[PDB]
Amino acid sequence: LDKEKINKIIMEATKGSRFYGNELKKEKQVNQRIENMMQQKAQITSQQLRKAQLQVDRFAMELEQSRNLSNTIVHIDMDAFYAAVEMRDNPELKDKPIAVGSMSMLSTSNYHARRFGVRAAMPGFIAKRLCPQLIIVPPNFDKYRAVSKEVKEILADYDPNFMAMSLDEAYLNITKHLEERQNWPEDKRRYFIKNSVVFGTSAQEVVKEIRFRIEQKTTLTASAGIAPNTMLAKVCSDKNKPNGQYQILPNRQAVMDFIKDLPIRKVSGIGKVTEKMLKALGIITCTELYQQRALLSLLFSETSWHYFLHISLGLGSTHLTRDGERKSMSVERTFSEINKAEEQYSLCQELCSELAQDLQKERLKGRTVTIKLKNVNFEVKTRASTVSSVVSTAEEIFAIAKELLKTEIDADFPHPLRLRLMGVRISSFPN
DNA sequence: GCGGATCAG
DNA sequence: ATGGCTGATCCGC
Ligand SMILES: Nc1ccn([C@H]2C[C@H](O)[C@@H](COP(=O)(O)NP(=O)(O)OP(=O)(O)O)O2)c(=O)n1
Ligand SMILES: [Mg+2]
Repeated sequence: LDKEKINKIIMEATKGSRFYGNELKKEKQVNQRIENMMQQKAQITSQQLRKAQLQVDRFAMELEQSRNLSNTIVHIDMDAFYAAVEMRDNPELKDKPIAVGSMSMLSTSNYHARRFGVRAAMPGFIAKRLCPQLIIVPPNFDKYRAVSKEVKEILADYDPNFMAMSLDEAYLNITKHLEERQNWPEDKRRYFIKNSVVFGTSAQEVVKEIRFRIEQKTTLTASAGIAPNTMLAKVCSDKNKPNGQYQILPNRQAVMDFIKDLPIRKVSGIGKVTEKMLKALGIITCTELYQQRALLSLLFSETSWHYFLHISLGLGSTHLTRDGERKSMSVERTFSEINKAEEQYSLCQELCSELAQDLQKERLKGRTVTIKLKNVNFEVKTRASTVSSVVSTAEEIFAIAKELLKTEIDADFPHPLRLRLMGVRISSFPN
C-alpha cells in the first residue's frame, strides 16, 4: 500500500478517539516547546555564536584527538524476531502476512505485513484495517526467551563479556577474538551444514560465522553491523536488514563517508520529538548537526550537545561496560475502566504484591515508592514518596502506595478517578 | 527529591 | 469494542 494511502486509513479509524485527542494535546505541548526554542534562537547575537564556536571547537578537537579505531564492534539484531519464531514453528504462516500480539497491541510484524504498514507498537485493530488478511498470533514469551538463550550461547564464543540489549539484540567486542583468530587452523573454524564449510579470518567473515551458526541452531535469520564503536555498529546493523551485514572499515575517512548523509533519526537516542526539534533548525543529517554545533551549544543543555557532537563526529563507545546494578523495578497494567475506589485500592494492593515478589527474587529493597495512574483520556500522573527506612514487603509497599492513591482520589472528590491503567515502581536502592 | 517526557525494543 | 509492557535518563523546577 502507498505511503499516502496508509497515513489516511489510520486517520480514518483513529480520528475522534479519546487516545487521538491526547496525541493532539501532546503535539501542541511539543510545538509550543519548538516555538519557544525559536523565540530563544532569535535572541542570540553573532558575538555569542562566535564565543560558543571556539568553546565547542576546543572540545571537538579534544574528542577528535581521543578518537579510537582499534576496536572491532559487532551488533546483532534478530530479524522479525517474534514473528519469525511463530513462522518457524507453523509453516502455514510462511508465505503470508502476520503480526505477533493481540487485538489491543502488536509487538512486531513480518516483512510481508509491513509492506501494508503494520509495525511494532501499533494496536491490532488498526493493523486489521491496514490488512484484513492479517493473522495475529498471541506472543509466546517463554519460547522467545529460550531462543534468545540459544543465540547468547553462540555469542559467548566470540565475546564472553558481550552485552545483550534485549532478547533479539546484543553488542559484541570481537577484538580479543579477531587477534586470536588470525593464527587459527581451518579445523577450529569449520562448521558442518544441517557437507562442511569454513569461514575466513576477517571481521566480515567472523560475523558471517555468527549469522551462519545462528541460522543452523535456531532456523532463524539475524542481521549485523560491524564498526569501530557501538553507536555506529548499531546504525549499520539496520542497513542491510534482513539477513545481511555491513562494515564501516576502521579508518577515519570511511567513518566520515557514512556519517556525511546519515539522517539523525536513524541514530539510537534521537527519537521522534528530537527529530522534529532538530528539523526545526534545518538539521536532518549528521553533517548538518556538525555545522550547527555552536548554535546547539546555546539552545541545548550540556549533556545534550555533548551527545550531539559525539554523533556529529561519528564517535561512540568502544568498550562494553558490564551491566551495572538496577536502579528501579516496576509493574503496571491496563484494564477496562475502573472507577469504584475500593477496587482501585485492591488493584494497587495486587500490583504492590507482584512488585514485592519481583524484589524477593533479586533480594532488593528500596526507599522510594512511586505510583502511576492513567485516566480514560490517556493522561498520566505519577506520584512518589521517599521514606527514611528501606522497604520491601508487599504490605510496606502497599502501605505507602495506598496513601499516595488516597491523596489522588480525595483530590477529585466528589468525582471518581476513571482509570484505565495503574502502576507501582520502587527505587532508591543502596549505594 | 518530584513530576512530566522521551526513548529504547 | 478493542491504543502494551519495563527500565533508564533528562529537563525544569
Ligand atoms: N515496541 C516494541 C518493539 C519491539 N518489541 C519486541 C518485538 C520484536 O520482535 C523484538 C525485537 O525488536 P526489534 O529488533 O526492534 N525488531 P524485530 O525483531 O521485530 O525485527 P527487525 O527490526 O530486526 O527486522 O522486541 C515489542 O514488544 N515492542
Ligand atoms: Mg529485531
